[PDB]
Amino acid sequence: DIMVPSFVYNKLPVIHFLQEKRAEQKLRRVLDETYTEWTEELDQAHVTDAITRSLNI
Amino acid sequence: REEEGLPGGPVPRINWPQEYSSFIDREPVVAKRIRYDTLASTTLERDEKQIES
Repeated sequence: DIMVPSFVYNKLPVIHFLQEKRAEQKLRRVLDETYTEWTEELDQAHVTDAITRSLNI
Repeated sequence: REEEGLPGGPVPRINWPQEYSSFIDREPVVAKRIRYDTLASTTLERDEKQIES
């Protein structure tokens, strides 16, 4: 009725602070894993060159 | 250009009357004319519906 309740009350602020940091840590890691991915596609000039060769030019 | 009617393919900026005088032998000049006249008579275009698909 008295003792355990008081010590639970004492624990609340630190646990709240640590869990807020843990949540921020998760969000930070989520952002850090994001990285714009640029793709490379076959240049059309080689297509235009193969087109020309096929013509027997 | 297609609406106007000009050749679809690129055309170089050449003056073949000068090239004939420059070169001694006609064979390379005639070959160049054949290549460019064939190039200017072809449409270097592909279907960018099928390509995108």
